[PDB]
Amino acid sequence: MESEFRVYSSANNCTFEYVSQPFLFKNLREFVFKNID
Amino acid sequence: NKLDSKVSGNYNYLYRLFRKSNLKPFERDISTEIYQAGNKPCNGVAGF
Ligand SMILES: *[C@@H]1O[C@H](CO)[C@@H](O)[C@H](O)[C@H]1NC(C)=O
Ligand SMILES: *[C@@H]1O[C@H](CO)[C@@H](O)[C@H](O)[C@H]1NC(C)=O
Repeated sequence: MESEFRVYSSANNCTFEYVSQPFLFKNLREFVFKNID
Repeated sequence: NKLDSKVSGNYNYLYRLFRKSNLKPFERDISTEIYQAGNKPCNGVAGF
């Protein structure tokens, strides 16, 4: 595979990097995003 | 005062004097864009 490829070109002042276990016939996957405080 | 003061002065430390809107709690902005207070577009340079 071409890996990250054209998702991003450059990174400036990167302050975060959480790497853990991956998040993801048909399979329903539901997500709720909240940005509070 | 014994670590963060220089006779020349310390520029390694900066603060945001002007912003368009008050920040929401626990929010950090690292943008270096020009605060366009004037209707006329600063366009990346200082001016009136
Ligand atoms: C977040 O970005 C929006 C972009 O329109 C801006 O209007 C808003 O003021 C920013 N957040 C705050 C509350 O500073
Ligand atoms: C963040 O990155 C920009 C890239 O243009 C740089 O100018 C700026 O000095 C960096 N530092 C911060 C935390 O603003």
